[PDB]
Amino acid sequence: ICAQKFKGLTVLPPLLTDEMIAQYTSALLAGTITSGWTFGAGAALQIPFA
Amino acid sequence: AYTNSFTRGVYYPDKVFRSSVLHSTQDLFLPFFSNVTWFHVIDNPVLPFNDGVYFASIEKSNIIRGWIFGTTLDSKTQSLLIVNNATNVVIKVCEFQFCNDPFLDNCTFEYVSFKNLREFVFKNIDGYFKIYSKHTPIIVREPEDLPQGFSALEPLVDLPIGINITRFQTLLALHAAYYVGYLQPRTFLLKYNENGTITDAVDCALDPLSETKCT
Amino acid sequence: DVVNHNAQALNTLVKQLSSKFGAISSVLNDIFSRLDKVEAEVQIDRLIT
Amino acid sequence: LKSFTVEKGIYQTSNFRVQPTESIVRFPNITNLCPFDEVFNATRFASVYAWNRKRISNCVADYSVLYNLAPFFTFKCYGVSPTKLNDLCFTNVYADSFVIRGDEVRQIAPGQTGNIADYNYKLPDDFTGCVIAWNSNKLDSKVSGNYNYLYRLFRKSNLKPFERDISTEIYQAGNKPCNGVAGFNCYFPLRSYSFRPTYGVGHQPYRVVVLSFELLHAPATVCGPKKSTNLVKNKCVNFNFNGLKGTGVLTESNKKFLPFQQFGRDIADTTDAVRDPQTLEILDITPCSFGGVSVITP
Amino acid sequence: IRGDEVRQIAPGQTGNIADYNYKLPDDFTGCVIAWNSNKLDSKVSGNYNY
Ligand SMILES: *[C@@H]1O[C@H](CO)[C@@H](O[C@@H]2O[C@H](CO)[C@@H](O)[C@H](O)[C@H]2NC(C)=O)[C@H](O)[C@H]1NC(C)=O
Ligand SMILES: *[C@@H]1O[C@H](CO)[C@@H](O)[C@H](O)[C@H]1NC(C)=O
Ligand SMILES: *[C@@H]1O[C@H](CO)[C@@H](O)[C@H](O)[C@H]1NC(C)=O
Ligand SMILES: *[C@@H]1O[C@H](CO)[C@@H](O)[C@H](O)[C@H]1NC(C)=O
Ligand SMILES: *[C@@H]1O[C@H](CO)[C@@H](O)[C@H](O)[C@H]1NC(C)=O
Ligand SMILES: *[C@@H]1O[C@H](CO)[C@@H](O)[C@H](O)[C@H]1NC(C)=O
Repeated sequence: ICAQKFKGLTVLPPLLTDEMIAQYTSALLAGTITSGWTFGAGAALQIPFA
Repeated sequence: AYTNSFTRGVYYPDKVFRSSVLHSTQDLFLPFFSNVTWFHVIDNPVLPFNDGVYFASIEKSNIIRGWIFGTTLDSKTQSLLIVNNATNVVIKVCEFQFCNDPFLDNCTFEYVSFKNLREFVFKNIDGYFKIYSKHTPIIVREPEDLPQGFSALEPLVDLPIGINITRFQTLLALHAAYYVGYLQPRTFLLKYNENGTITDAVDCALDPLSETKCT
Repeated sequence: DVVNHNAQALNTLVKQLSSKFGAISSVLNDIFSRLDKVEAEVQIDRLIT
Repeated sequence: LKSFTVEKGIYQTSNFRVQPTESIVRFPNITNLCPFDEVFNATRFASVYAWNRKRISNCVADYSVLYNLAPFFTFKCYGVSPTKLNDLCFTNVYADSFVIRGDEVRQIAPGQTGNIADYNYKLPDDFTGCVIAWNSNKLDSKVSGNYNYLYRLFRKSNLKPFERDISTEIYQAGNKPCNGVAGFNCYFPLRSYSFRPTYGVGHQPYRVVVLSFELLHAPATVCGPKKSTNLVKNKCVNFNFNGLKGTGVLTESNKKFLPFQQFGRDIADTTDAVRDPQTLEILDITPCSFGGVSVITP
Repeated sequence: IRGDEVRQIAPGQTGNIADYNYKLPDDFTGCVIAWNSNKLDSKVSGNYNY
């Protein structure tokens, strides 16, 4: 990495970090479990999982 | 008498420090598992030089003192003579045979400067005689066969003699065995470690597995 | 493979500098120190291209 | 952006680089002027098969004296530039000083073909050096010819480069055996041109000196006249190590160099570690500090 | 010009002539014409005017 860094070759960091990606996936999975298909169409509507 | 060459014949092709790298080179190397001639000191026949000689000597009393090179070797043309008497190294290009010493065996350039295994590579390229040397303490139970292992030969001597050399002959101390192998133009893959020492080499012209390794 | 395709490409792009591209050397400081500018531009145009 | 109005966002601009502060020149401390007088200003120049290879090492080769030398004029060079010849360091220099016919002076060059270039003195194709010639008709040409210089017009094979052949035995020019007896198709090999001042300018004798350099990754013994400065570490400086120029930071390193090794190379085959020629110390070369610059604007 | 120093009359050249009395630029676009002086300048027992 340092040998290619000395040659003008660099790597920019991503805008979204892994914590923010995990927060997105946690929000999606929590909304899916607690509301089903409703939070993809509008406001999340609670419903029992059975 | 013949025996196996094993993985010997690896020398540094350049004087550049490289560390932790697989470097591919193309030079006159000794091929892996080639078939080296074995002589035992009782025996110094005249041998052809080809394009290079790997000379290995297993000794403890230093019976071999040097070599004589040349084409005709009968005071008709140039003849390189290298003698070491454990004090000074004498390198001459004199045409005279001069086979007189305490031990039984024009000058345009003169240069004065079983527990032991001495490995040498002699090659004559573009009028330059290159001598590569290595010495190691190894104890072997039988000197009938060449010892198995890997060794790197550091460059020692470069001479601008410019002499056509086709035959050579070793010299003995009289009042211990040696092996002769011939070099071939080969592509090699050398592994420079953290120390910069060539710890392993792959001959690209040995088998399809090593050809795949080189590609 | 997404990791390796970028790592191998960067390693190859580093390894392209050792190519001479028909010039006498791959070191531009060596070319400038060992030649005049008139043929040094000719030797260095190949490396640049 | 090549515009006078700039929209909002982040725009990448030109990079920043730390410029060098000082300049370091470091050469080995050889203080002996090089004996070019023994090669050029010699009273007698040897023959072709008197292959006198003068070895030059541990010199300070000032080429201005050779350039302003009275007899020798032509200064042809292959591989190096003559104006740069006072700025480089060579491991060893080899000089060959002969007298040759002026017709075959053009044969003293790589890739040439002729009697001289085949059987007398052949240069390799990768020859990096210089050829110097003077029309020696005023001195090396005598009345009724000078027979000290010998030429072998016929031989078994061409010579390999930088080799000599002083054998005086009779070569069988024809297919018939000769048995060491001179005669038809059994001529003496070493003939002569017998240079005279009355000859034509093409056939006049010429004193030629060929200087062959050795530009390797080896310790240097011959160096041009240049004054070495002090060593500055841990600072972005320009440097000149034995004719190797660069710009960077020289740091102390723990690299275990072999005693025959001088320079170190990385994966990209650039110089990464050098050996200081005065005091045997290993120095790592790091490029100076840099990076990208971005402009965040509304 | 001294005949050995005539070869300095070119861009990018060093020597006494180019360093101390007459230097050509590196962007030079023109012509150089050389003719042997012989009897015109070099005379018996030398000429001191150069
Ligand atoms: C170096 O010596 C060898 C040995 O004599 C030369 O090989 C001979 O070359 C001639 C010329 O064609 C042949 O007729 C012979 O058959 C070759 N072999 C022998 C054993 O004589 C070789 O040419 C020499 N090389 C140089 C550059 O002089
Ligand atoms: C070497 O050659 C001999 C024949 O002279 C043969 O018997 C022997 O097997 C060969 N050894 C190798 C390793 O090829
Ligand atoms: C070895 O040879 C050199 C050169 O001939 C000579 O000076 C020296 O005395 C010799 N040493 C012995 C121990 O014979
Ligand atoms: C030594 O070289 C010269 C070269 O001119 C030659 O005449 C002489 O015969 C050579 N010596 C011997 C013993 O052959
Ligand atoms: C060489 O190897 C030894 C042990 O393997 C190590 O201590 C030393 O630092 C190495 N030299 C280098 C990396 O220059
Ligand atoms: C000259 O170089 C030698 C080589 O090691 C060194 O020991 C010595 O100190 C140097 N002398 C000066 C004055 O730099």
